[PDB]
Order: sequence, then structure tokens, then C-alpha cells
Amino acid sequence: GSSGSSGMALARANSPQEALLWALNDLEENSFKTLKFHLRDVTQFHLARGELESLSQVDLASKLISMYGAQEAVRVVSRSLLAMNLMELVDYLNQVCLNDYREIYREHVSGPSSG
Repeated sequence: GSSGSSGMALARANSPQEALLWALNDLEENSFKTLKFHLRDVTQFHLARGELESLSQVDLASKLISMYGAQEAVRVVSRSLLAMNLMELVDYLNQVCLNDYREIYREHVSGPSSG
């Protein structure tokens, strides 16, 4: 088959939200249909009785961030992807993940909270 071009980042977005929403849309009908059920295996929540099915490409992207966030939502989908054998997607999500905090005693530079 031979695959590849040059880079990896398909859609060059400016936020983790788009990186996650695109990952759900990129999934096929056979992959998403199976990945949807795998969600409960990772979430282990009470999302049943017409809850899991209620989710979607958009609802899932909003729920994943509302329940955890944009930085954590990307780590979750990546953990489930390994089960479905899809390094292609795992490499994409892994590339998008803003989170670098060094020291927690005198970590002062400007104000990573409001400013």
C-alpha cells in the first residue's frame, strides 16, 4: 500500500477542542460504532438507558470537555484507540496536548491564570 506524505498533523487547528472534534469525525461508521461502546469501558459512568446512544460527534466532543476537559479528553480517546489498534489516530492526538507545569513552590513568571 505504502502510505505517508511528510508530516502528521492533518488539520492545523488553534485549539484542543478542534483537535478532539476532528478525531471523532474522522472515525468511520464501523470504527465509531465500535468506539462508542468502548467509551463506557473507559468512562465507567452511568451513561446508559438512552445516554450513550444520545451522544454524537458533537455531543461527545462537548461532553468529554464538560466532564473532564480539552486536555484530558484527548488523553482518554488515545487510551481507547490503543484497544482498537489505531496508532494513526493515537499519534495525532498525542501531538496535540498542551500541559507543561514545572515546580509548584516558586513557579512565578507572569501569571498563568488571568493574564
